[PDB]
Amino acid sequence: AMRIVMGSWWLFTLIVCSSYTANLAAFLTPVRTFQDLSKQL
Amino acid sequence: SFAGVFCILAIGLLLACLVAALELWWNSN
Repeated sequence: AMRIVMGSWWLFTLIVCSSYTANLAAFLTPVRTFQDLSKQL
Repeated sequence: SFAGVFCILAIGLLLACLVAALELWWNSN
């Protein structure tokens, strides 16, 4: 009955734990320049 | 970003307060 309600709180915790793990591992793509016109910057 | 943990935790303890306030009052009932 009310067993379920507080267990519905440990949801959004893990939602955010999904979310930060989802996000910043993408953003890792420190030199990316291989030519003269590349290495201008 | 990283201190949302306790922002969920203390609200969960707030959810832990109401059913205890009704349970020990039912023991008083």
